Amino acid sequence: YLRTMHHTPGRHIPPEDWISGVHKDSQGFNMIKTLPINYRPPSHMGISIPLTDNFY
Amino acid sequence: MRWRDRIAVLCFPPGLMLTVAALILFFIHMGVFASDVHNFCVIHNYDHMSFRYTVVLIFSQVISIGWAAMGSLYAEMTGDKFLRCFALTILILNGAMFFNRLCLEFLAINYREERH
Repeated sequence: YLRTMHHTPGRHIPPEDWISGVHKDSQGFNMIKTLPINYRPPSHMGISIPLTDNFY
Repeated sequence: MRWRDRIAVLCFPPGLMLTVAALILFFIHMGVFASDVHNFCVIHNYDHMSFRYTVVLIFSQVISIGWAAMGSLYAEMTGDKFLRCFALTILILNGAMFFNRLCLEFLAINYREERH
């Protein structure tokens, strides 16, 4: 029940700014992306023709 | 009636061959753009477009512009006013198709596939 596998993200985003969402990449870039409601990732056909069946 | 009888018997002065050869291309292009702007807009179908031929369409439209230019000057070098008021539109006519077929591309840019 204890043997597992874990991936360290390697990005080191603090939890507090993760809640906030405006963490800065030492230049001005946004660490954290807030997905739009009812988002679905694109399909092979086009960035705007989704077909995944999974919702975020 | 002399004008048609001559060229009915035999071939044509150079300006007529090229210029009209761009009128068919203007229609062959006017058809496809219509269907593509049909499918993108009315039946809202994104499958039956171009994007399998997005290069040959644009390539031809360059030929269809260039050929109008070469044919136009020959008419203006001859100076026939009937041709002169004719071809100049066909230069600008096909100039309209190129600037429209180019905005349909930057519109269906998030609908074609991916390359980057």
